[PDB]
Parts: sequence; C-alpha cells; structure tokens
Amino acid sequence: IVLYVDFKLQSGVGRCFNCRPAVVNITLANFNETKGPLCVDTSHFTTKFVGANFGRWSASINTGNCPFSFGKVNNVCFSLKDIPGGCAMPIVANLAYLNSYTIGTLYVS
Amino acid sequence: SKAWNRYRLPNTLKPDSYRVTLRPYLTPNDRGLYVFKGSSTVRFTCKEATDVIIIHSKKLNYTLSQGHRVVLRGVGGSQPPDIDKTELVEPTEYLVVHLKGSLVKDSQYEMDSEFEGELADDLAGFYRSEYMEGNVRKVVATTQMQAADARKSFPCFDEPAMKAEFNITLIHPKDLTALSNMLPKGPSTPLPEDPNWNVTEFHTTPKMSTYLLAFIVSEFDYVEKQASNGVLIRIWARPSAIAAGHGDYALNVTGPILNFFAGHYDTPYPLPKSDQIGLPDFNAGAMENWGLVTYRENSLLFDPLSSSSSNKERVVTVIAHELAHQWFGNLVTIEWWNDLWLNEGFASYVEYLGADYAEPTWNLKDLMVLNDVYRVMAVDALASSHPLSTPASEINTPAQISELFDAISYSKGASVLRMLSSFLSEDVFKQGLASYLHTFAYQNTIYLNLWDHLQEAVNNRSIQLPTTVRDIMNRWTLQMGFPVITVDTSTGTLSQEHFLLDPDSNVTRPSEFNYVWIVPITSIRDGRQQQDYWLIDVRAQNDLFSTSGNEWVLLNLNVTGYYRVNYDEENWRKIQTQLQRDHSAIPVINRAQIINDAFNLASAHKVPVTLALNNTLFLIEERQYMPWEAALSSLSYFKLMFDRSEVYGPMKNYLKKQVTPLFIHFRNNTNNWREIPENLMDQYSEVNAISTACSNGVPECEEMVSGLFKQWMENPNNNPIHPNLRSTVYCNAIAQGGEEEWDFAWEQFRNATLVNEADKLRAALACSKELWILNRYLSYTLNPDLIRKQDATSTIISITNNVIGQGLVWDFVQSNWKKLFNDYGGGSFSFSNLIQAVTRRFSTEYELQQLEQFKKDNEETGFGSGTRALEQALEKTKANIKWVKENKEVVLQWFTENSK
Ligand SMILES: *[C@@H]1O[C@H](CO)[C@@H](O[C@@H]2O[C@H](CO)[C@@H](O[C@@H]3O[C@H](CO)[C@@H](O)[C@H](O)[C@@H]3O)[C@H](O)[C@H]2NC(C)=O)[C@H](O)[C@H]1NC(C)=O
Ligand SMILES: *[C@@H]1O[C@H](CO)[C@@H](O[C@@H]2O[C@H](CO)[C@@H](O)[C@H](O)[C@H]2NC(C)=O)[C@H](O)[C@H]1NC(C)=O
Ligand SMILES: *[C@@H]1O[C@H](CO)[C@@H](O)[C@H](O)[C@H]1NC(C)=O
Ligand SMILES: *[C@@H]1O[C@H](CO)[C@@H](O)[C@H](O)[C@H]1NC(C)=O
Ligand SMILES: *[C@@H]1O[C@H](CO)[C@@H](O)[C@H](O)[C@H]1NC(C)=O
Ligand SMILES: *[C@@H]1O[C@H](CO)[C@@H](O)[C@H](O)[C@H]1NC(C)=O
Ligand SMILES: *[C@@H]1O[C@H](CO)[C@@H](O)[C@H](O)[C@H]1NC(C)=O
Ligand SMILES: *[C@@H]1O[C@H](CO)[C@@H](O)[C@H](O)[C@H]1NC(C)=O
Ligand SMILES: [Zn+2]
Repeated sequence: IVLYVDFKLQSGVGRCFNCRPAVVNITLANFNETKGPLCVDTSHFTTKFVGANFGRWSASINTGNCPFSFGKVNNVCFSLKDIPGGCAMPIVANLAYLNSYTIGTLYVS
Repeated sequence: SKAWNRYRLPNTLKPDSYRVTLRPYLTPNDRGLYVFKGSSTVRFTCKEATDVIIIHSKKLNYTLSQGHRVVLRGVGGSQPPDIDKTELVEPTEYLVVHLKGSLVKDSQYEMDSEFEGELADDLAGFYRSEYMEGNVRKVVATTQMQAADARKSFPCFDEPAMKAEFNITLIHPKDLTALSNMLPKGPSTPLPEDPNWNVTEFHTTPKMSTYLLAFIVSEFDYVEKQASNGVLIRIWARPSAIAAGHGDYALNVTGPILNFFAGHYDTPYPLPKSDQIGLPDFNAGAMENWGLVTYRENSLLFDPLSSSSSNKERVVTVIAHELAHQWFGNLVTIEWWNDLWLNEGFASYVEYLGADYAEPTWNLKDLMVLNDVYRVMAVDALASSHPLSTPASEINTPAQISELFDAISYSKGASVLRMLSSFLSEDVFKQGLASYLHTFAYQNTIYLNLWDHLQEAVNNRSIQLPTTVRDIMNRWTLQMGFPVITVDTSTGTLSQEHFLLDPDSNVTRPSEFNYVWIVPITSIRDGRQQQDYWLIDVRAQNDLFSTSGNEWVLLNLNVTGYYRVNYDEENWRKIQTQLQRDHSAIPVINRAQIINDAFNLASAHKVPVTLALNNTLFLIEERQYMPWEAALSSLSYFKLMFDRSEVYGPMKNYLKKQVTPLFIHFRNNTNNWREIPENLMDQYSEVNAISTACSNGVPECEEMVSGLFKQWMENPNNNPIHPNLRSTVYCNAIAQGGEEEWDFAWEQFRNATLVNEADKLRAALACSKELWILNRYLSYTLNPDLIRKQDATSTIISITNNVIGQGLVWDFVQSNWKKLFNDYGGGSFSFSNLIQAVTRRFSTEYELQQLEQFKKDNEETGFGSGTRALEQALEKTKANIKWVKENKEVVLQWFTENSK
C-alpha cells in the first residue's frame, strides 16, 4: 500500500490562503474504483504515506473512527469509496495553528 | 469676501450621489512620476440659487472637454446654464465653475470631469505604497482621505456633513486585485481598450462621508473567517506575511470584537463585510474607512515567535479602536471637525471595551489611567490647551483641522467618557448610546444631540443626578482644563480650582462657566469605599472627607474622574507611612495616582517637591507594573530637566537603588531570563525593571544585555532575545557597543522581514553615544530608500531623545525648517510631534531665546499642524526655567541623601 495525498491552494492573485484548497488529488496506489475495495493479501506488507508538505500547509491521515493507524505494519480492506459496515477515517489538509479541511476519506472495514 | 476665498463650503449646493472611476499606473511614466487617471460624475441638488459651483479639488489636473474643465448637465429636465469659465483656487483648494445664469432651486444637476493626478509617496489622498517581494519592487495604490484629502483623488464636496452615495470603479492591471468599501458588483471584466487591464465596479455605498472612502489596488492575498454576525472578515496583507501567518491573530480577534460591539450597543453592522488591510507605507496608525479598514503593518500583523506582548496589545487595541469607529464616526458622523472628540473620543474609550472582550486575562481597562488620562493631563494643564469642543467658527483651515487630532480629542475624550460611564454605570451608559445611534444613523450630530439622548436614558432608568446631563457635561466639553481638588481632612473642607502646571500662566481663553467644574468625587477610607459625593460649587464641606488619628482618605477611586487630588500635609504623611507599612492596602491604580498627582502638584507649586519624591520611596519593594511606570513617567520629566547637569549622577544612583531589588527578583523569577511572566502586567514589569536597571548603571544588567547581543551576533539567524526584551536589550547593547554593533543592527534593519522587529531596531540605533554615528544616522532618516517617509519623524524623535543628539536635532530643525516644511508640507511628516519632542528639554533662558527666535524667523513660512504645539512649547519652556531655578538645589540634595 502506498497512499499519495496532495492538494493545491487557490491559484492567482488575491488568493485566500486559508480557504479550502481549490484542487485535491487523493490517489491510492494500485487501486481501481471499478474493481472494488482492494484487500490486504498478507500481513507482511509495507505501507507508506506521501502527503504534501509545503510551508505551513501540510496533509496527513489521522485515524478517527478506526482503531488502527496507517503506517503500522502490524494489525480489513482499504478503499476511497464508501464500503459498507466500515469506519470513515478522514484525510485532512492542515494549516498550522489554524483551520483545517477534510479533502477525502480512506474507508476501511 | 468672495465665496471661493472662504474655507467653509457654501450651503447652496448639496451632493446626492457620486460616480467615480480611478485608474492608477503602478509604473513610472517618462517624466518619472507615478500618476493616476480618473473620471468623476457628481449629482447634486440646488438648495439655494447660485451662479457658481464651488467644489473641493487638490493637486488635480483636468482634461479640457468642450473648452472647460468640467461639463455641466441637467437632471429631470433642468436646464444647466452655460459655464463662463472654470478656475482652481489653490489656497482654499476649490474648483470654481462660474456660470452665465443661476441654478434652479429644488433641481438636480450632474457635473462631468476628467482629471489626472500623482500617485505620490506623501501618504495622502490616492497615494502609492511600495515593498519588496524577492528581488522585485512591488507597488501598491492605497488611500488616506482623512481629514480633508479625498479632494486629492477626485473633485467632491469634501466635508463630513456632505454625505452621499459613491458608485466606485477601479481600472487596474489584470494581474492585480482591486478593493473598496463595498464588494465587487460582479467579477472583473477586462477593459476593452486594453486587455492588459481589468475593470472592477463596486456596489453603491450607504450614505457616508467623503473622508471614509478607500480605493486599494494590490497583489495582496488574504485570510477570511465568517464572523458570528454573518459579516465576512478578511485580513489583507503582503503574500509572504499572510503565508507566514502574521495576519492570523488579527483574524482571530477582529470578528469577535466586531460582533461584540454590535451586541453591546444594540446596533448591527450594516455592511456585509469589513476588510482589514495592512499597507507597508501608512502615515497614521490606521484609518476607519467603512468596509475597508487600513492599518500600519505594525498595527495589524503579528508574529507569535518574534513579536512582543506589547505588540500584541497594540494590534488588538488598534483593531478595537478602528472597529469602534464603524459605529461612532462612520454610521454616526460629526457635523464639523470642531467636535472631533465625538469620533476619536468614543473610539479611544471603546477600544478598551472591545480589547477586554478579545483578551480578558489582560485587564486592559486598567491601563486607560496611564495611557490616556495622565497622558493628556500634562498638556491640558497648560493655558494653551483647547476645550474638548472648540467653536465651529474657530476651525476652518486644513492645518487647524489636522491639528485637532491630538491627545485632547483622543485621550481627554476617553477620560471624560470613562468618568461619564463610571457615575452613570456602564449598563445605563450603554442604553443612551443605543438610542443616540439609532436616531442619528446615516446623519451628523453635535455634542448637544448626545446630551439629549443621554438625558433620556437617565429618565427611563430614573437615575438621580445633581442636575441635567447637559449641564454636567458642558463643564468638561465647552471649557478646557480640569480642576484640582484640595482637601482639608482636618475640617473636611473641599475646594476646587483650575489646575495649571505654571501658576503664573495667563489664561486667555474665556469660559462661560468661569473655569468651575461639577465633579463626581469617589473616595475611600482606610481601604474601604465611601459614599459617592457631588461637588457643584467652588468650595464645599462634608463629613465624608474628615479624619482623626490614623484615619486617612483618598479621593477619586481608581481615577474614574478626570481630575487631580491634593490633600493637607497631615493626610499626606498618613498616606506615606501606609505605603511603607503595607502598600497593598491601597488600590494599585490609586498607588499610581499618588505618585503622578504629587509630582505634577510639585511642578504646580501646590506642594513641596520633596513630598513627591518621598512618595517614590516605597517602590523599593514594589512588584506591580503600573505604580513603577507612573513614577518612571513623572520622573522622565526630571530626566529631561537634569540629564545634562550635575543632578543626573545622583538621580541615576537613587533609581539604581530603588530598582535593583526588583531586577534581582525577576532574575530569580525568570530562571535567569529564560522564561517570561505569565501575567501580562508582570511581563511589562520585567521590562520596565530591565530598562530602568540598565539605564541607571546596574552592572549586572549591563553585562547581560551586552552578552545577549554578542550571542546574537555569533548566530544571527537564532535570536536568543525574547521579543519583550528586544526593545530594551537592543538600545542598551548599541549604546555600550560601538560601530560594529551599530552596523550589525543596521544590517538587520535593512534585511528585516517583520516591521515589529525593524521598528525596535530603528529606535535602538538612535541610542549610540557616538556623535558622528548619530549625525550619519540622521542623514539616513531623510533618504526614502533607507528609512520610510512614514518613519522619518519617528526616527528623528528617537535621536533627539538621546542626550548626545538633543542639540544635533535642535540645530537640524533650526537650520533647515523651511526646507523641511516646504518639502513635507501636508505629507508624511508630522511637525507638531517633532516640535513637541525637540523642545521638551528646554530649561535655560538661552534655549528660550532660541525658541522665540525660531518662532519669529519662520512666522512667514508658518507651522500649520504645529502652531498650537509651538505655543505649548513656549509656555512649557518658560515654566521649566522657573522650575529648575527653584528646585535645582533642593532636588539634588534629596537624590544624594536617599541614594545611600
Ligand atoms: C481579470 O479579468 C479576467 C477576465 O475576466 C479574469 O480571468 C478569468 O477569471 C475568471 C474568473 O475567475 C476565470 O473564468 C474561468 O472560466 C473557466 C471556463 O473557461 C471556468 O472553468 C473557471 O471556473 C473560471 O470561472 C478564468 O480562470 C480567468 N481567465 C484567465 C485564464 O485569465 C481575471 O481573473 C481578472 N483578474 C483579476 C485580478 O480580477
Ligand atoms: C479598582 O480597580 C481594581 C483593579 O482593577 C479592581 O480590583 C479588581 O476587582 C475585581 C472585581 O471587580 C477582581 O475580580 C480583581 O481580582 C481585582 N483585582 C485585583 C484587586 O488585583 C477593583 O474592583 C476596582 N474597584 C472599583 C470598585 O473600581
Ligand atoms: C495525482 O497524483 C499522482 C501521484 O503520482 C500523479 O501521478 C498524478 O499525475 C496526479 N494527478 C494530477 C491531478 O495531476
Ligand atoms: C479499472 O476497472 C475498469 C473496469 O474493468 C477498467 O477500465 C480497467 O480494468 C481498469 N482501468 C484502469 C485505468 O486500469
Ligand atoms: C488563532 O486561534 C486559533 C484557534 O483558536 C489558534 O490555533 C491560533 O494559534 C490563533 N492564532 C494566533 C497566532 O493567535
Ligand atoms: C449610483 O448607483 C445607484 C444605484 O445603482 C443609482 O441609483 C445612482 O443614480 C448612481 N449614481 C450615479 C451618480 O451614477
Ligand atoms: C499637473 O500640472 C502641474 C503643472 O501645472 C505639474 O507640475 C504636475 O506634475 C501635473 N500633475 C501630474 C500628475 O503630472
Ligand atoms: C520626606 O521624608 C523624609 C524622611 O523620610 C523627611 O525628612 C522629609 O521632611 C520628607 N519630606 C516631606 C515634606 O514629606
Ligand atoms: Zn480613531
């Protein structure tokens, strides 16, 4: 698993620096929305995270409704669309010591 | 004799609505001048027949169409007579259009005009502001219309009572934004003539005064947050600043404070937004433009890692002050500038009500006694002051108008507002203000209208006062000065008289009330509040003020009333011993009152100077901030009179002894200067202890501030000096150091990215003891490339504050005043403040000669905004000569004895 998260701020002049980002590109590696939620084949697997980190704006994945942390190899299927009977742990775009915005959700069950 | 030779406008024409289109060119033309092209169409109604149109205009060149500077059209079938000729009257700044026939009464007319102007760096009208992004020279077109500079951007009837609606339009480059009072009326459409330029039309404003208009064109970014009252709030500033988060703090407090004022005064904020923008080049601290408030960068931005707690206080106080103007001044404007205190006096009081709401752990309302009441008592004690409400006929010219933006209108108005709300109670006072706002909304009022609605509140609430509200406040508004309450606690007698710093000064201003006030006295007895008392006569008697044995009284609890208090010798002794026994028994605010009143009383020859100095003895075991500051403030006058004489040495030794215990206490409390006090007041106490400790020769302080600065020089990127200490550590380390420390702090000031930091550096550079450095530094202050014209006067005022530069600046002012006045006439240079500061030290008959000769020489050139400040300097100087002769010896004795 290799989740890539990224987002861009309101472009142009007179931009709102803290408003909700204008572009969002949350991309789960080797995942097809049409095929369905891809499940972890084996307990032996490496999970990386590549969120945008520019200035005070950063992107991270904080596990809220799910009692497991992304990044731990220890101990379930992961998808970007709602999977039934599962929790919704959101992906957020944080502004240091200021408002933050939910840009997308990584579902799991 | 002629209409266009008088400074007041005629009542014949009254405007109704304006159409204005401006276009700044943010690049220099071949002449090297930044210009702005504009077009305006004003619709006005003829209230009285007249054959001439008089409208304000200043530094504006007009395109000739149909052989004249303007084109006159009719509205609703009215026939506009032919225009014979148009002329520009520079003295009164008018655009006179002479007609062949007269105008019809009750008939509307429209006047077209195409004009051009300069986008100068004079911080007035439509002016330019510049900054640096990377290696690029960014340019901004901002505005400052107060007090009478709207005529400098487009022709109009520039008076506060000539309210109207404004259909603003801004033609700017495509890659830049345009802002104004209202929100854009649709997105920006590229100008057809040239696709490289966009066009932004804004919604029509409400009925407002000209001086509240604002047109900004920048590439700024912003941060926004919907307020609790649905108002959109935006904090505009330079991109890098917004990104770094220096606007986040203003965003945190602006919304909440706005909504607080709305609920407190039971009046909504009419506009749908309120933008806060920070210009790199602003003259004043901020301007209350309705919908688009403009600030200095140091008054809006704040860096949690490099700004000081006093900077944070500055921001909230300035924001609160500006947001309060939205109600008092914008929604309800003044009829004429002579009543300026109705706008700035209310804002200066309300600024604390809002700040206390944003940061309630600060108890900022208490600082109003030092920052406002006693700040204006020093000037209001002079016979050359002016009443809170000067007659309308006495204020006419722009110089006389800009002159009223002084401590009197701001602080004394705030002090009178403090005293009013204390004896009326806040809840009652709030009531009357709500009815006063609703009635006169989108209108103009005078001081009388306020008495009417405040009197009504007294009737609905059934509050009992010695007489009508109009007659109690007229005593503080129509006549200048304040009383001094003399108490005879032996017999309980009470006396009052006009307090003057110089008992021999000749009071020229006549007063219908013969300088007698109606003061509400609040007192305490052995630390217990007594029954409030009203004094309606020149002399009275009451048992509330009688004492026996150890009993002592103190009038004016927490200094709510705007008056000084003086007691008999016996009562003073009981107070002094009380301070030495347990000073905590006295209200901390009144502990400052004791020091401040006594010192100003000695200067007035009302009590021996040896008494005032005795009241400063208890400070040796005083930890609070406010009492020490009150002493340091009154003692600053002693520094001004004696820092070039034999008396200074002993004075420094006495202060060095009074403050050293506090300095050691804060060294242990701060873990060797590693941390800062949690309470804001204590943080200020630490600083006042460090500055007073180092200024007076405490070697442990001198070895620390120098070692800190040296550590910084070793790792410039990592600044080890906490922001609160940077101000004082900088000045002292540069004075102790040499050119190597001065150049390093100069390098830092040029490469600085935060204005708060640069301001600290700029002032500290003026602390160099080398006379050649101060002379070089002085020549920098006049180079706009090195020091911003908005900081010129300030930097010069800092150099004259240095005893080694006192004579350098006085010589500088005397030599090139005309050149200094002509070049900066009505621009970024404040002449009153510089005069006030350069003459503060005058104490000899020789200096008085120099000053009187300075007046005689430049009487043809004039003084404008500094006329009153010059007279106040002449009076304060004549008084200083007597004071020094009378106290030079006795004071020296007291300092030498108590220094051991
Ligand atoms: C100056 O005026 C020009 C032209 O009005 C502005 O350029 C355009 O600004 C608009 C509004 O933001 C943008 O329109 C876009 O239309 C596309 C469809 O083609 C739509 O998908 C977008 O959602 C958007 O509404 C457009 O990005 C922009 N065009 C360009 C590339 O210049 C310009 O913003 C104005 N400048 C200022 C500072 O006002
Ligand atoms: C005079 O001012 C002092 C200090 O501002 C006030 O003392 C505070 O009183 C409030 C209650 O109103 C307490 O919560 C604070 O703890 C007190 N501060 C102290 C003593 O440190 C005092 O109330 C004021 N007195 C009046 C009636 O004006
Ligand atoms: C979204 O991110 C992935 C990460 O590699 C990138 O390959 C893809 O081009 C991005 N799509 C967009 C919106 O550019
Ligand atoms: C994703 O699944 C769909 C449905 O079969 C099909 O387009 C293909 O298998 C996958 N598309 C991509 C982009 O690999
Ligand atoms: C503004 O408030 C937010 C949230 O309460 C806080 O995180 C932030 O630190 C504040 N901004 C500053 C720098 O005061
Ligand atoms: C300004 O606009 C308002 C509303 O659109 C309009 O009623 C008024 O006549 C306009 N005034 C001028 C001078 O254009
Ligand atoms: C307006 O005309 C005067 C000369 O009458 C000229 O000195 C000034 O520069 C002109 N204004 C502009 C902006 O060019
Ligand atoms: C000041 O106090 C000293 C003793 O502490 C005393 O000798 C002197 O007379 C006092 N001055 C007055 C007038 O209070
Ligand atoms: Zn103000």
